[PDB]
Amino acid sequence: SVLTPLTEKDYEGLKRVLRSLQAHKMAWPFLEPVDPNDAPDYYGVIKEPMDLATMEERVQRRYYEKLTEFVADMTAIFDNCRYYNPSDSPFYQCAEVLESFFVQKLKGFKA
Amino acid sequence: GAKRHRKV
Repeated sequence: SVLTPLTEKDYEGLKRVLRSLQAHKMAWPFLEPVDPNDAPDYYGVIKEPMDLATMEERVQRRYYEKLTEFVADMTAIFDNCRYYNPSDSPFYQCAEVLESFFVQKLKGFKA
Repeated sequence: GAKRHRKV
């Protein structure tokens, strides 16, 4: 079922997934919230920002009820980056690579 | 590259 909440042990597996992403060589743009010194109009454009540090805090605080909610935050990190950045940018590239890695790791967690 | 919002 997808309505089934995460258990305490499931939370250790999500942490492993989140940490595998933070260790990936293409994760550099997403480790921390976008710095306005690097992208002065970013928060004028992206109204629902997310980053890997924010997800880590939310995993530590047990913010997520269901795996679908965790997946929604993750997918926003990538969809925001493609919405903001042009398709030929290094950022957009990181988002394509890291999203496929996340799908491979998410299939592993689900079964 | 520096981050800037796409226009196309």
